[PDB]
Amino acid sequence: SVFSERTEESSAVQYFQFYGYLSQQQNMMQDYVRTGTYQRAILQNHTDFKDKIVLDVGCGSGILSFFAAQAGARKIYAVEASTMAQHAEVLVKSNNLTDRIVVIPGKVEEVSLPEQVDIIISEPMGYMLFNERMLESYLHAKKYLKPSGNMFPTIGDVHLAPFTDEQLYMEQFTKANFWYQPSFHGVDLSALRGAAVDEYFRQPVVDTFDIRILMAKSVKYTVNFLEAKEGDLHRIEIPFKFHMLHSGLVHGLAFWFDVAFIGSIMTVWLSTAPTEPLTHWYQVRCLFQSPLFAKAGDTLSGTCLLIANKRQSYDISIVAQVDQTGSKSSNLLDLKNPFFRYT
Amino acid sequence: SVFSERTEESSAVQYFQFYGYLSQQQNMMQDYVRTGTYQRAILQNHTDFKDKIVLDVGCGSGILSFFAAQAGARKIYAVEASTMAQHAEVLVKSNNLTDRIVVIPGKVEEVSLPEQVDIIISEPMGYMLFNERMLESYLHAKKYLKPSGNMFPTIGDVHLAPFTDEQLYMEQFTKANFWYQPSFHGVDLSALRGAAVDEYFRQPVVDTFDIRILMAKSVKYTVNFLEAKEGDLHRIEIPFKFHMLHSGLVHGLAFWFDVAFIGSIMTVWLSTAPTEPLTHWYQVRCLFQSPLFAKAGDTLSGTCLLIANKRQSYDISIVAQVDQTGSKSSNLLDLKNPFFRY
Amino acid sequence: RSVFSERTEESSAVQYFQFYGYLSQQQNMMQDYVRTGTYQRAILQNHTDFKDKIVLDVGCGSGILSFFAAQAGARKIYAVEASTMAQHAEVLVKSNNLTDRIVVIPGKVEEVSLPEQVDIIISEPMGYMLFNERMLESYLHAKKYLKPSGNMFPTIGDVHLAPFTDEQLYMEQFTKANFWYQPSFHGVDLSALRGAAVDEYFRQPVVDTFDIRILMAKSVKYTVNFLEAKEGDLHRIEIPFKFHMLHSGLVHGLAFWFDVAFIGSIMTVWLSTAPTEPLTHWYQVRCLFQSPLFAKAGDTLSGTCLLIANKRQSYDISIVAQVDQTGSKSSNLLDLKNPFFRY
Amino acid sequence: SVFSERTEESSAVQYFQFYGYLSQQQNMMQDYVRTGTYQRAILQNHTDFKDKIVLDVGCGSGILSFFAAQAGARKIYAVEASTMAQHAEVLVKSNNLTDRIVVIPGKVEEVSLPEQVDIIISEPMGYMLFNERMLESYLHAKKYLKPSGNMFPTIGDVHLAPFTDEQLYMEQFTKANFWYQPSFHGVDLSALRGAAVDEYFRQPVVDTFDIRILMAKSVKYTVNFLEAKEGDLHRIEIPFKFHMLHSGLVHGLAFWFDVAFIGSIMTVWLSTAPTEPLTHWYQVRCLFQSPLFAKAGDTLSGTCLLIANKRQSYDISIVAQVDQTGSKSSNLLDLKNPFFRYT
Amino acid sequence: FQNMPGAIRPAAP
Amino acid sequence: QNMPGAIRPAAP
Amino acid sequence: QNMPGAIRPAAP
Amino acid sequence: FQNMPGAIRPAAP
Ligand SMILES: *CCC[C@H]1O[C@@H](n2cnc3c(N)ncnc32)[C@H](O)[C@@H]1O
Ligand SMILES: *CCC[C@H]1O[C@@H](n2cnc3c(N)ncnc32)[C@H](O)[C@@H]1O
Ligand SMILES: *CCC[C@H]1O[C@@H](n2cnc3c(N)ncnc32)[C@H](O)[C@@H]1O
Ligand SMILES: *CCC[C@H]1O[C@@H](n2cnc3c(N)ncnc32)[C@H](O)[C@@H]1O
Repeated sequence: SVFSERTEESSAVQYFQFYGYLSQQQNMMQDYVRTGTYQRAILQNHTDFKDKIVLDVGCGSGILSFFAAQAGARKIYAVEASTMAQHAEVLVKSNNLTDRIVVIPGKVEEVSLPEQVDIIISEPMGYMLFNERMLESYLHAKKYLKPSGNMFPTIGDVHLAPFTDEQLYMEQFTKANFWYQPSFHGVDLSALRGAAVDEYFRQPVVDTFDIRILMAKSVKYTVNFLEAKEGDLHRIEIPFKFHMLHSGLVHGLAFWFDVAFIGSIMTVWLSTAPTEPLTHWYQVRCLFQSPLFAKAGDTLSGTCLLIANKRQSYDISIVAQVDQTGSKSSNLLDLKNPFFRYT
Repeated sequence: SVFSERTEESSAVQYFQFYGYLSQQQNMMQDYVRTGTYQRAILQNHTDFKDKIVLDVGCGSGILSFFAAQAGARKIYAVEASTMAQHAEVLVKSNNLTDRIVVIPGKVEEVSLPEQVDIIISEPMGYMLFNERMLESYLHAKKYLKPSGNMFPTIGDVHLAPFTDEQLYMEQFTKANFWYQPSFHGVDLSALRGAAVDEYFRQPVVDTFDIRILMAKSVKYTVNFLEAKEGDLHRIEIPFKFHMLHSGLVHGLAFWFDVAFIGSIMTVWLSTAPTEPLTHWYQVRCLFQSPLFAKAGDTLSGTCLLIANKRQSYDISIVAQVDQTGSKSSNLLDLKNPFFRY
Repeated sequence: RSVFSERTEESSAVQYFQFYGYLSQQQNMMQDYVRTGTYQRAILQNHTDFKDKIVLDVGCGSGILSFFAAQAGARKIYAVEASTMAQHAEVLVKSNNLTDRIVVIPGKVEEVSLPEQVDIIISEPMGYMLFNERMLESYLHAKKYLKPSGNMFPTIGDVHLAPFTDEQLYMEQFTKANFWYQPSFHGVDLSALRGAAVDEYFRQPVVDTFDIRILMAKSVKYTVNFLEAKEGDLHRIEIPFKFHMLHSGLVHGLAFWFDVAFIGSIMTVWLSTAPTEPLTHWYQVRCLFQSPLFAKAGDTLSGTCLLIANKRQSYDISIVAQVDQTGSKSSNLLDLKNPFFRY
Repeated sequence: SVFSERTEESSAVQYFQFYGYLSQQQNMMQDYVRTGTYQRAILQNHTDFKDKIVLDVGCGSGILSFFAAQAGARKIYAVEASTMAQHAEVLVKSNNLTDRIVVIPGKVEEVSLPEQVDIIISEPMGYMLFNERMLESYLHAKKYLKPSGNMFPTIGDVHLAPFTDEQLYMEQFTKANFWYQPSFHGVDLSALRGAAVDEYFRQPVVDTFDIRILMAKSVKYTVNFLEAKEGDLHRIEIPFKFHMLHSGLVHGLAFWFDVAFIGSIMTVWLSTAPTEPLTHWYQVRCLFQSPLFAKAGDTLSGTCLLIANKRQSYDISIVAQVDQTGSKSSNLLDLKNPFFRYT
Repeated sequence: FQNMPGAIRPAAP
Repeated sequence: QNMPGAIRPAAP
Repeated sequence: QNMPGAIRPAAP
Repeated sequence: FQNMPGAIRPAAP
């Protein structure tokens, strides 16, 4: 299947094992921003659900399907590939909704759905939006969508902005300099110091930060879920040219994302920006290998190139340059294995 | 191979991916109790290494091989299955020890060695001692051990004692009670509270605690590495009969372990007991879903059954009973998926 | 057949009046200096409402309020008391040389015969949470003896309800119920009754005081005007509420207290049991939710408190509360007659 | 029935409502002295139960019946008059014991059993043993006992001893002296002081004490449940002739009780004595209206007369004199309404 | 005490 | 302190 | 520092 | 973090 062809089996085993835990459902459900916003988007656009056929891709415990039922949906197909599907079926029965919600265990790329649907709902966002490659499963489900059907969320914006964080940058060398000693219990560790450094710089940093470290307005890369094909997410090239609002050393790029639920009655926004209340997605920062000095009014231009891999994630290639000085840096990071730095 | 037959492929990928990270070598190396105690056992038993042939099973960055080299070994075969073997080879060259340390990349169950060895060294202890199923690899390596060859560590002691900790119990119970809500955003979750309690209490709790929570003297279960066979660790049965020293609620059993390096000059002990300085193994506690009330002088009897699984860990079965009242508790725990509380 | 016996199980009435036959219980109420001092203030500062007037004292106990009416210059005071405390009141009337002004009439006010209509009725008809004891109905029933121009002391009653957060109280009760979760109590599985035990414990309203900082929204007020109300008005008391949450957090229940006002000709005097005021022997009353509701500041918590009078001289309490923004709903039923005295 | 002819309906209603609470089952069950000893008495005499027919009188939640089953009983009839019978039925089902335990809701004086039994088990002890008059129901149940049958408990001992407690005695006048003031808010209360004193002295005191307050060896009054008849408990005369071990003022008599389970294998004792671990029965002290001075070696003779009443308790009449001096004191107490003094 | 069925008014503080 | 209706004392 | 199987971060 | 799959050795203290 499409999912098997793009995913190493060992990554998939561990991925769905994670999502088999009720504690992980609980983690996401207790994110009031996440859960409350989805609920508001669905209920405030009840006309998009009233008497409609709905597909819920990756339903977990089924909360979004219950929200679609609260909004008057006629029939809701909930697809979930982890063992959480069995727990969802328990919730459907205990909530007396077996007539309206059908739980279908399995991957959306492999299950058979008997009907075309009026609207697809899902929470396919990983950290930095694209991790997990669940957006491609969400887009793949459009084979079940009627023409002129809708998608909730309807669009995803990923935002990129340059940041300055001297302490974060220097922390990488303080940790790697553990290896720069000539007699650790009589052993010279120095020869591995460079490898230690490279290892830390390949890790994106998942945590939050003060918005005052941002040095330019973000650049936005929009994915329109109604228009896009899943092939669009295999290679994502995000050009940027930041107009620097502050002067100082740029140590890397900071990432967050928004999604919009574009309903017939209103549009509702779920945001993970650092200007908004913190969510379980936090934000993500990728360091440059070397900082770039940029005066306010200079332009920082480059590309962030996301290349999907068979570990349900992306390799991140960042190149950046201060146009007015020609100073360049880059880095190559493994999104699958970030450093969770939040305290 | 023996390793392949007993291990899910996807568990091994993730397992050895973890050990390929230099930051994880740093993590264990910076445990000074751990590294310093290993160095002391080897150097103070330098006679067990002087001009000896050595096998280092799971050498990581090779630190134990360097200790064997400092203690006078003639040749050390350092076997490591993760990509860390490449970094160990770098360190051997930079420390000018190529004539004495030979890194053999691979699984100890699969590689060939040129000759039998006088002594095997390794750090096979996971948390609760048995996690990782590395003790079996360690014992498997005895096929390369000469008759009357030694092993460092030589024996491993598991200790289990009943504990009382209302706070820990109610912390985990509260988490599970999320699934007791009848109207979470209007949705009845209570049908899953049973399953939630099961899931949360399958998780051993890795952290440290004050010794004052122990309600009886520990029972010891010993694995003699010089004698044990691989198959002795597939199904480990640990009976216990605690004599309760204090009255109160028994919320579970606490676990720790000591290993001894029984060398020719002295025995050196590496302990993870809550009475000793803290290590990166901490201690491990297994909770009962409902605690048992016991009076001082009562006996708590039962069996802890460790059954090895294909994910390089153990399914833990604990059955416990207050003999005087017949109050029983049974729990199944997934050693692979703990809750790191520290 | 008397109005009292028609609405009261005799078994309840025997126990009820036995309690009030004890001098130790009169001392308990009399030593509440806020209670006794406020009643005396309300009567003496409105002495013109009593000077040369005919007074009815309903449920006079040992007679203290009748003595206050006498100090204010009442011409005649009929003091009705159904417990054996009436005989002790007679002793105090004689030893205080007030036989010419205070006439004790033993019995229930629904059953005695008063010699004449009165200018003013005084009473202490307030139980905990105001409504317990159903003495308010006896107070209103006594208006058959009140002149058209008459007054009531107290004149009105205000019940306040506000949502509260108190994790400690909630877990204290839930911990007791959890005894019945044990699967092997002396080898016996009790867990089949855990549901019944939770229901039983959370059926008890909690009588104690608390810090006002546990209140999460301004209180709602329900007013009973004793001059206007009729007995039958108190058979079914419906208190809708719509709280505007001032703080985020878990709503563990509703907290109750009451004020009464003595609306005299000279001034109005208030007797408050509010948690912002000095503590009385009524304390305050909290009704817990079996599962607390999560609410954000700015959300609205709406529902109704329904009190159904029962034959045990108390009310069956039904509380239904809903977080409007999320549809998180909690329904509870409490037995006001059998509270947990926690203080 | 025998029960209704000796019990006022209002007493019975409140009595069985108290026992309808799971919280009150739990209160007794958590008394480990009480529950553990019953389990030890039954299990250590397993041959009195193996393959036998048992009757459990006043079984509450049924725990004694589950102990009889643990001991191997073939058929247990468990009789309980409160609504707790419904919960016992749930427990019998959930413990998969419906084949062996049959719950019979009702008063043991009114139900029908299908056959005679080999042994009766019960907890008929109230505080001071005799409160609740449940011993009569236990003795009444012997109409279902086979000629050779046994009873668990088999006998009960009540112990009486004189005590000195100057502070407990003076406490009564401190409390009553509330009424001895000439102007409580302008009212002379002093005429009720004597009645208040009488009220306090009529209350048995339920709490524990140091055994050093006892001034003579205890006298023992024994009820043999195998031989006694219901009527023997309507009038209980306990003569005493204490030989004083210490000189001092005797302020009253202290009461406690032991029961013995006399089995084929061994006798097990459940003691509420002040020399033993405290139980929920505590101990019971009855004050004298006036203390009696006794020298060590003097004799304190008298009688404690317990007269059963229709409130499922006893009127207590105690008369005592110091033989060497003629100094005499008495008291009349209402066992149904004790003062709980334990803190 | 969890249940005082006969206590009509709470004990004063 | 008084225990009106409490047939058995609260356990200790 | 290395949390290989944590797909979603733990909520704050 | 309630579930740290892949963390084989606990983080040092
Ligand atoms: C962040 C949301 C993850 C959520 O979706 C499920 N999931 C992931 N990939 C899936 C495919 N291909 N089909 C069905 N469900 C799928 C995860 O298991 C989790 O519940
Ligand atoms: C606790 C440290 C274990 C250590 O040993 C390595 N390891 C694990 N399993 C192995 C087999 N079968 N052969 C060789 N090395 C092996 C881990 O990678 C880690 O470094
Ligand atoms: C809160 C104090 C109430 C007080 O009034 C007496 N009482 C209660 N109900 C009564 C009726 N129906 N008639 C007369 N007195 C009545 C209580 O005994 C108590 O003293
Ligand atoms: C001390 C506990 C008494 C226990 O027995 C029940 N009870 C009391 N009187 C009873 C009669 N006559 N028949 C059956 N059960 C009876 C109490 O309800 C309590 O459970």
